[PDB]
Amino acid sequence: SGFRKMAFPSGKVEGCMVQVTCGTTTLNGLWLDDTVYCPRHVICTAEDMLNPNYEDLLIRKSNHSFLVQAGNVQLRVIGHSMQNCLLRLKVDTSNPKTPKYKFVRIQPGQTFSVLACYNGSPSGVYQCAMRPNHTIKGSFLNGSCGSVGFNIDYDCVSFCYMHHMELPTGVHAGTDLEGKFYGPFVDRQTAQAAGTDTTITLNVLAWLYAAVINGDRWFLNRFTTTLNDFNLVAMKYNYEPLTQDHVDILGPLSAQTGIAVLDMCAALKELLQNGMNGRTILGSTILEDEFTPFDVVRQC
Amino acid sequence: SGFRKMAFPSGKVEGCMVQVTCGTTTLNGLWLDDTVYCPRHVICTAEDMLNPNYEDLLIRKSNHSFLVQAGNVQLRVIGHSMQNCLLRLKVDTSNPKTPKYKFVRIQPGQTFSVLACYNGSPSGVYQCAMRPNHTIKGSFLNGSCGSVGFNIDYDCVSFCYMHHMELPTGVHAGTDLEGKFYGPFVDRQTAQAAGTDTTITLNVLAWLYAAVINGDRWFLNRFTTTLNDFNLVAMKYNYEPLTQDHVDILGPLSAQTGIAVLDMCAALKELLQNGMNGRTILGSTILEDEFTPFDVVRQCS
Amino acid sequence: SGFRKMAFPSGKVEGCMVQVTCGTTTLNGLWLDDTVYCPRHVICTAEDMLNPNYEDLLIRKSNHSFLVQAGNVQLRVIGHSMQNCLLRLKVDTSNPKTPKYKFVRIQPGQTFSVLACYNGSPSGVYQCAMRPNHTIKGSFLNGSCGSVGFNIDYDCVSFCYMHHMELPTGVHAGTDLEGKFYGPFVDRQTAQAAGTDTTITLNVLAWLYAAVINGDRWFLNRFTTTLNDFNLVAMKYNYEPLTQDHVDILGPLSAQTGIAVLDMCAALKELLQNGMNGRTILGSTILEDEFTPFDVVRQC
Amino acid sequence: SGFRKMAFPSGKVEGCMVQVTCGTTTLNGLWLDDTVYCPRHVICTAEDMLNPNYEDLLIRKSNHSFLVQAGNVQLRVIGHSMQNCLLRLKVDTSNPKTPKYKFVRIQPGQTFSVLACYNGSPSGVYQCAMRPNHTIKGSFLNGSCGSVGFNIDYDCVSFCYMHHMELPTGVHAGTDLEGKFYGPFVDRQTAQAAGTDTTITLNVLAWLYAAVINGDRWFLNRFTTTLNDFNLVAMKYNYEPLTQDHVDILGPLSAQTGIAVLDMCAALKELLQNGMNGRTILGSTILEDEFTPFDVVRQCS
Amino acid sequence: SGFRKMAFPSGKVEGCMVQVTCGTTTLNGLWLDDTVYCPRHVICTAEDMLNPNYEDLLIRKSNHSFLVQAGNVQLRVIGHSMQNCLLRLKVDTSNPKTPKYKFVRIQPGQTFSVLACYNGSPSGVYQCAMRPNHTIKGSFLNGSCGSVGFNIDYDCVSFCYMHHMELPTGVHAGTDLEGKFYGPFVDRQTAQAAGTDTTITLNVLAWLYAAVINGDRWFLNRFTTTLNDFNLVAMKYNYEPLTQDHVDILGPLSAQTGIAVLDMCAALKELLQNGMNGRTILGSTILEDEFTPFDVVRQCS
Amino acid sequence: SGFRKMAFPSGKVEGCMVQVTCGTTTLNGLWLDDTVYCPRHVICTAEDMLNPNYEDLLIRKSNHSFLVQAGNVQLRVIGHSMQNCLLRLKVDTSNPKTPKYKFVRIQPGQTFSVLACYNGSPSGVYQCAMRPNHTIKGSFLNGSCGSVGFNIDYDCVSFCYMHHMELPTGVHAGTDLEGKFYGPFVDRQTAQAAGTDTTITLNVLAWLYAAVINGDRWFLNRFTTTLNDFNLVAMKYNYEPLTQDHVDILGPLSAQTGIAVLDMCAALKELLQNGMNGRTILGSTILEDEFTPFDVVRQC
Amino acid sequence: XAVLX
Amino acid sequence: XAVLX
Amino acid sequence: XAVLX
Amino acid sequence: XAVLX
Amino acid sequence: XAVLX
Repeated sequence: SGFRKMAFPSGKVEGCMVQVTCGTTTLNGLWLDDTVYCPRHVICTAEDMLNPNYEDLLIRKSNHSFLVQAGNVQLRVIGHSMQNCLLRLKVDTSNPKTPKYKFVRIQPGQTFSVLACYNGSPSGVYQCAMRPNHTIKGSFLNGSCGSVGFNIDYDCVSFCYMHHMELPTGVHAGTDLEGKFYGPFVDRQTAQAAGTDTTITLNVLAWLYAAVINGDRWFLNRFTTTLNDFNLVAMKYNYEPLTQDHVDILGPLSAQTGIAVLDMCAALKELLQNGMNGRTILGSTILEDEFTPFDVVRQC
Repeated sequence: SGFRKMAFPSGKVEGCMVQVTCGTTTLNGLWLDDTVYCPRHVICTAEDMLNPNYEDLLIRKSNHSFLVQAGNVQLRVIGHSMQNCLLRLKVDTSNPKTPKYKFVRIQPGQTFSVLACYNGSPSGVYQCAMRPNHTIKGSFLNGSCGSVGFNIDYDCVSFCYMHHMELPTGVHAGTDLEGKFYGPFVDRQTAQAAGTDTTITLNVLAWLYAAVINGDRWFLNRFTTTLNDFNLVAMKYNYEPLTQDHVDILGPLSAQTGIAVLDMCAALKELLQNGMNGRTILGSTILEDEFTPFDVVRQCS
Repeated sequence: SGFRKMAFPSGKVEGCMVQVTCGTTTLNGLWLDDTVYCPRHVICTAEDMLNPNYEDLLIRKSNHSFLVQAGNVQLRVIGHSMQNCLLRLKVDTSNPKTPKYKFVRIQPGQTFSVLACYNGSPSGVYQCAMRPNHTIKGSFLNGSCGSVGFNIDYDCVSFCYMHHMELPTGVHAGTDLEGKFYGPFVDRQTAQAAGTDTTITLNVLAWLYAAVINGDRWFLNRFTTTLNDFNLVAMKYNYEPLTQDHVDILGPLSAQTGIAVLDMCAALKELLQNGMNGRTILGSTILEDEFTPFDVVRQC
Repeated sequence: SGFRKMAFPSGKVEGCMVQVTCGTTTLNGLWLDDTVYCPRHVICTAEDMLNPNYEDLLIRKSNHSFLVQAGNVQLRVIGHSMQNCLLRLKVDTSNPKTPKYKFVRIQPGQTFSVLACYNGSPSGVYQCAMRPNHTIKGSFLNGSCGSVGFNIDYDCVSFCYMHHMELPTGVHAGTDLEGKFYGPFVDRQTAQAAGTDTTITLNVLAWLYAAVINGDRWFLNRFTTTLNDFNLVAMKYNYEPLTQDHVDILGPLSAQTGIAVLDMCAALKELLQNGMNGRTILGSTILEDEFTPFDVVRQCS
Repeated sequence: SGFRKMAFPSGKVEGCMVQVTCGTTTLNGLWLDDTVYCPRHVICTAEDMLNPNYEDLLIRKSNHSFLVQAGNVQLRVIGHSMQNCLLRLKVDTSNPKTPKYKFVRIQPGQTFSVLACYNGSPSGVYQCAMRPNHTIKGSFLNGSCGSVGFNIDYDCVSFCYMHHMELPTGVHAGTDLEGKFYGPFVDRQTAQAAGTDTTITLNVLAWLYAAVINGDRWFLNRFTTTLNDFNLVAMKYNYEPLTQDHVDILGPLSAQTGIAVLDMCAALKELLQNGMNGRTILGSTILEDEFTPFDVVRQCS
Repeated sequence: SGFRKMAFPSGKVEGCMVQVTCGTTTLNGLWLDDTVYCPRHVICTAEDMLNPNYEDLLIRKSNHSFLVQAGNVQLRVIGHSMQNCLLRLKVDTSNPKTPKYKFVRIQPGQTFSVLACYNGSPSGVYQCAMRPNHTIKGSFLNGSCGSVGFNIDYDCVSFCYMHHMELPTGVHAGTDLEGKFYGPFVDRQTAQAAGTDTTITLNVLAWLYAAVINGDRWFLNRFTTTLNDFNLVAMKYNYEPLTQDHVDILGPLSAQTGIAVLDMCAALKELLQNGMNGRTILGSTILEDEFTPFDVVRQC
Repeated sequence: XAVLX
Repeated sequence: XAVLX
Repeated sequence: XAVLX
Repeated sequence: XAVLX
Repeated sequence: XAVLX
C-alpha cells in the first residue's frame, strides 16, 4: 500500500544535460545526438533581458560564443540557428548516452517529471502537473533555465517541457522542445502575468479512487449535516424547523437503529432535494408525517 | 416487519360514549364518572347556526331540556353549565366503566386516536395528527360532533380532543376537553379558514427510522449524481467541466474499486460543498488534482 | 522560487539495481562491486508465514538457488553470507557502474530519496522521512522489497535504506545496509506496534524558513516601530500625528496590558497598511475612535 | 469584563431641562440657578431663518413673549438678553435642583455625553466624540435644539455643548455654554459645510488597549520565546524539544534570512497555539515537517 | 438625521440605587417603596463562592447582618427573605423617589437600558439587547452585581433585569426582578457556558428602516451582478453562457435605456429564479429569446 | 410605441419563387438569374424517401423530368446538376425580378423571415429564429419544401435558409443555399431527432431592453420575496427565523418609510448573499441588531 | 363553509 | 422518425 | 470562569 | 495488517 | 513583472 507523488527515474535523462555558457551567462542544455537545445536568452546578460532584440542579438554572436560542456568534455559548436524560443546548437559529437526519445507537447492536466538542474548538473527531480492555465508550479532557482520535463514509458523518453521563466505570481512557464511557449507568454521580462487558473477535475476524481485503494474510504459514504444547515433546506420544501429537543427526542430510534439523527436528517435532506427516483419507502412515495416518534416505538 | 397506521384499542373509550339531545338536535357526549361533556352547540336549532348567542340560548334552557342516554339506561340531567365550549351536564348516575383518564392538551404534530361516533354509538376508529396549522384531517360526517380523540398512556386514557366543526377547506376543527378550541376558530358557521400548513418534520424523521427498521435503507446509501448536475457544482467551485470522455478514462478504476464515477462524483460533489471536516484523505487536508488517472493506475496494480 | 518534495537524481543508483530470485520469490537487489545485497527473506515460500526460522535455512540452498539478474544477462553467485537481516551474495563479475558510496545509519528526523523498483527495474523516485517513530510513509506495493533509500551529498552516493515490510497502519519500516532494522520491528509476519511519533520540530522551523525565503512571510514580531516612522505612516491615512504627551497618557493602559505603547502603534500601523483581513476587534471592522483613553480607563 | 459605549447618568442634567416657547417655535432650555440659556432663533419662524438679524429681532419681543415651562410649571421670564448665540432669560425662580455645575469648552477628541430633549423633556442619553473638524455625530431631531452636552467629575456636572444646527453632510454642530460656536459655523441656514475630518489617533489606540484588556489579542505583533519557554509549548503539542544543536544547525538559514532562530520559535510557538485561520504557508494549510534544514538550503541555494 | 445607540434617561432609576452589605461584601440594590431587592449572593464570602448553600447561609443571617444605605441616610433592615435569587429586605423607610414602576420580564431580542452602578452610586448608562441565547453583552466590572436594566414605558419605569454573574465567554447573565435567571444558568462559580447565538432579525430590519429614514437607501436599489455569477444561473436554467462579446453587442441599448447589461442581467438573473408572478413583460408571460439585438434596434429608433 | 415580431416585406423575395414539379411531386424553387434551386428529394415519390439513393435517382432523370413554372411561364430546363442537398436547375431565362442578393449561412441565435409558400406561391410570411440546436420552429405543411428564409438590408436580399424537413418532435430543419444542412441532419426519413435545445440568452436580454423602451419596466426594480423563502436564507447566515407577527410588528416603520417588510427583507436577503461591497449603512458594516423596531420609532 | 357538524 | 418535407 | 460579579 | 514485503 | 529564468 501507499500513495506518493512520484517522479520518473531521472537516469535516462540525466546524461543529456549539458552546460551552455555564453558570456557570464550559463543555462542548461538538453543535448541529443549532435544537437544541444537550450533557451535562447542565454545570449543575454543582466543589462539586456529588457525587451531584447533576439537574432539582433543572435549572430552578433557566432559559434565561438557558445561554451557547451558535458561535465568534463567540452563539446564543439559547429553551426548555431534559432528556433522559436530555443537554440539548436550543432555539435561535433553525437551524445553516446542519447536515449530512445521523442518531442511531444503536453496537454493541460497532464503530468511530467522535471529534472531540475543548475550549471548542467542534476540537482533533484520531482513530479509536476501542467495547469489548465499553462503555467506549472515547481521549484526553480535562477540558473535552472535549461532543465527539462519528461515522461517515460518502457525506454522512450518524451520531452515536453524546457523551462524559461517565472511569472511574478510565483509560478513558472516554459516551452515544448519546439521552442513554442506553453500558453501566451513571451520570453522577455515584462508586466506579463499568469492566467486565472482553475482546478483539474478528472485528476481529483483520479486521486479519490487512489484514496480508496489505500482504503481511506470515509468520504465515500453519505455525508452528514448540521442542524441549522438543515432548517436551511427545510423551509425550502416547507417543513417545520427541526430543533435540539426535536433531536434528543428521536434519541430512542437513533439508538435502536444505530443512526444519528443528523445522519438521518442528511437523507431526509436529499429526499427533498434530488427527489426519490421511482423507489418506494415503506411502499410509499410522498414522505409520511402523521406518525410520531413513538407511534413508531410502540408499533415496534 | 410491517408498518401501518395504528389506532389505540378503542375498548376503554367506547365505555364512555352516550348521546345528548336538546329536543331534536343530537350530538354525542363523553360520560365520565357523573359528568357528561359535549359540544355547546347541541343547545341549538339550525336557525341559530349563523352566529348564535350561546350564553343566551343556554340561559333559557331548563335542566331537563337535556335527554342524555346510554344504550338506553336513560340518565336524568341533575345539573348543567357551559364551560368554554362544552356543557358539563352532571348526571343521575356515574359511568361504571369510567376508566383511568386525563384531559391533556395535545401539541401540534402529536397524533391521537379518534372514535367517530354517531348518536352515542362507536362506528369507527382511525388515527390523526393535529397539523401544525391547528386543524386535523379527519373523517366526520353529520351528527358526529362530540366524537372524541384520545391517547393511551400506560394504564391511563388521556383525552385530548372533541369534535366541533369543519372548515370549507375540508379539514376539521375542535376543542380540547376543557372547551378551548384548538386554534383561532370559533363555533359559528361564519366562514373562517385555516392557516397555511407546512409538514411536521419530527414525524417524518420518526417515519424514516420506521422504514430503516423494516428493512428499507437504500435512502441511507446516498445519492449517485447526474453529470449535468455535477458540472453545476464544478463550475461553482472553479472545477473543470467533467465530460463524457473523462468518464471513460476513469472506467478502469471506477471498475476495480467498485464505485462508478458518477457516484464517486456525488462524493466530490460537495466534498467541496461542505468541507473535509477536520479529517484527511491520503494524509491530505486539501483535494489533490496533481495526479493524472494513468498516474494512479501506474502507482498500483 | 518554489518549494516541493524533490528527490536526488536517480541516475547513479538505477545502474546498481538487479532482481534477486530465490526459487519462488523474486525481489530487488542493490548491486555494488562484487557484493549484490538484498533482503533476507528472498529465500522463503509462504510457510515462513508468521514464524520464520532464518539462520539454518541452508546447506539447503547453498548457492545456485539464486537467479539474480541485471539488464538481462546474469550473475553466477559465487558465495553468500547472512548479513543481519539481508544477504551479501559475492558474485563472479563486478559492477561496471558502481558509484563511489558510503553506507550509513540515518537517524529520526531525516530524509532520503527512495527509488522503488519492481523486478530490478526502477519505476519512480520520491522523498521520505524517518519519523521519530521509526517508520516511513511511502509507496510500496508487492515486489518493492529491496528498493533502496539513498542520499547523495557530493558525488558520493550514501545509502541508508533497504526496504523490508509494512506495519498494519499503512507505514513501512526497513533496515540500513549494515543490516539492523530501523526501529524495534522484526522481519517476522507477526502483528507489531509502531511507536507514537512526534512532530519533527527542527524540520517545521526549517520549512518555515523555507516559506520566508519564498516571501510567504506573515508570522510575527517583524513589527516594532519608532515614533516618526509611525507619525508619517500616520497622516498617510488621516490619523492626526501623535505627540509625546499622547504616549505619556496611554501609559496607565500600557502598564495594565504590558504592551509598550510603541508596540500598539506598530500593531495599528500594520492594520492601517494591510487592513484587517476582516477580523473583529471588539466586533468592529472599522477602528473606533469615539473612546478616549480616559473613558477606556474608566471602564476597566 | 466587557466594553460598551456608555454615558453619564443624565439625572443631574435631567432636572435643568426646561421648555422655551415663543409662539409655535418651541425648543429646549438649560435652567441653572435662575437663568435659562437656549439658542437665539427660538425667536424665529421658519420664514426669516436664512437672513435673520438677531440683534433687534429680539425686542419687538419681551419678557412675556417667552413662556418657559419646567414640567407644567411656568416661570416668569423677568429679563431677556442675547449672549452670542444663546439667550440669557432671567426667571423669577432659582432651580431647586441646580447642581454643582460649570461651563467648559471641550477640545476636539474628548467624548462628552448628550441628553436629547424634545419639548423640554429628556428622550435619551448617548455619547459623542468632538471630531477635530468641530462637528459631532449625534442623533438630533427637529425640535431638539438646546439639548445639552455634559461630563461628570464626581459631584459636579460640566456642560460644554448646547445644540443648534445640522450640516448637510449628516453631522451636527453647536455652541459652548456661553454661545461661542464650535468651529467656523453660525446659526444661519446657509453655506455652512464641514471642514475635512481626520481620525483621532489617541482614541484608536486607547480603543485597541480596551480590546486587549478584553480578550482580543490577535492583532498583536509580538513576542518572543526562549528555547525554554518554547520547549514547554512544544511538548504541549507532541513536538520534539528543540535541543541546542538544532538551534546551531539552523544557523545557516537563520543567517540567510535575517531572522534569529528564537524569533522563528517565538513565531511558530505563537502560530502553533492559535492556528493559521484560513491562511496558507507555502500553499499548505498544515505545518510541514518532512524537509530537513538541508533540503531547504539545498533547494533555495 | 443621526442614529446612535440611545439609553433611556436614567434620572428616575438613579433615585432608587442603594448599596447592600453583608459584613464586608457589597452589592448594590434597588430601593422601591420600602423593599430593597438585591442579588442573593451578597450573603456570601468569597469562600462559599464555589457552590454555596444559600438556603443555609441565609438562615444563619440575622435581620441586621444587613447594612443597607442610601447616600448615607442609613436604613435599618426591619425584615428579610430570599425570593428566588434576590433578597427582599424590607427597610425602615420608603424611597420618597420611588417612581411609577413595573417588573416586566423582557423577551430575547428586546433592548433595555442598563445603569452600571458601583456601591450604590450611578456611574454609567448604556444600551443592551438580551441575545437570543439568553446572555447580554454588557460592561460589568466587580461590585456591580445588582446593577439594573430598565425600560421607560410612558410614565412608568419597567424594570426587567438585575445583574448577577459573568460567563467565561465574556458575556453576562442575570435575573428578572423576581429572582428568576434569564436562561439555564445558576448563581455559582461553576463553569457553565452559553448556548450558541444567532442574530436577531427583527431588529436588523428595524435597523434597516432606520437607515432608510436617515437617507441611506442604496441597499434598496438592488444589486448589479458579476458576469461569472450570472453564467452560473444561466447554466442552471439552460441559458446560453453570456460572454464578453455579447455584452458589447448590447452596448447601444444598455446605453440609451440607461440600464447597463450586468444590471439588466441581475434582472434576468432570477426573473427565472423566481418567476414573473402573475405579471407580464411586453404582453408576455414567458421570456422571449426569438429577438436578436439588431432586431430590437431595428424596430425602434 | 409597440413591439411585435416582424417579418421583412416579402416582396423582393416573392418573385423568385417557382414551382418545380417532377412526377406527382411538387416543391418550391428559388429562381435566381438562370438557375433555380430547390431540395433534391423532389426527384422522389412517396414510395422512395426510405433511405433513398440520390444521384442513383438523379440522372435516372434528365432535363425533361423537371417542370419549372414561374406562375404563368413554363421555364425550360437546360442542364441539371446536384449540389449537396439542393438541385441547381439551369434554365433558358434569367429571372427579370432577381434582386441584389447573397448566399449566407446564418448563426444560431440569428433570425430571418421565412416566406412560406406552396406550389410556388407565397402563402404567408413570419419571422423565425435559428435555435442553438439548429432546428427552427415555424409553420410548415407538406408541400412547402422549397420556401426560403432571408434577411434584407437596403436592397440586398440574403438567403440563409431553404426548408427540407420536420423532425418528429415537431420542429423543422433545412439548409443554407449551398445545400448543406443546418445541424447534423440527413435529408431522408429516418429515426433522427433534434438536439437538446437551450435558451438564447443575448436575445432575452435584447428583448428585456425592448420591454423597457415601451416602458414595461417593472422587473427592473428590486424584486420582492416571500416569508418562508426568506427564513430559507436566514438560517444560512445565522439569523432568527422571521415570522408573521414579526412582520405586522414592523408595520409602523413600513408605513412610515413606505416600504413593505417583504421588500425590505428582500434587501436584507441580498445583504447577507452578495455582501455589501464597500458601502456603509449608517456608517456601519456588520449589520446591527441591538436596535428594536421602536428603539427606532422613538429616536425618530 | 364554516360548518359546525 | 422524421418527414421530408 | 463561571464568575458571580 | 502487520506483514512483508 | 516576470523573470527569465
